[PDB]
Amino acid sequence: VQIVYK
Amino acid sequence: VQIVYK
Amino acid sequence: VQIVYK
Amino acid sequence: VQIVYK
Repeated sequence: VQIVYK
Repeated sequence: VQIVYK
Repeated sequence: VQIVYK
Repeated sequence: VQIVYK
C-alpha cells in the first residue's frame, strides 16, 4: 500500500 | 503502508 | 482510498 | 486513506 498525493 | 502528501 | 484485507 | 488488515 503506497499512496502519493502530489 | 507508505503515505505521502506533498 | 479505502483498502480492506480480510 | 482507510486501510484495514484483518
